[PDB]
Amino acid sequence: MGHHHHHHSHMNHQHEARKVRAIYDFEAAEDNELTFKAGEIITVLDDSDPNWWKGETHQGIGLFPSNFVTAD
Repeated sequence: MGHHHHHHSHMNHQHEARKVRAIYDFEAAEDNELTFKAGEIITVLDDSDPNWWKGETHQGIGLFPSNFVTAD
């Protein structure tokens, strides 16, 4: 037995999507990476670790581990 399972428990918390502003520019090198320039407002939907953040831009949705950004 054993194939694939993905089931989250009902984690009733204040799931707040937070925003971060870019100070430096970088286009997505990988498909998992995020494409955006300097000054942009990236909505980070899930930051589990300060090493890998998942955010949203109108250029694409992905990760920006370089952390060349600020929080506002």
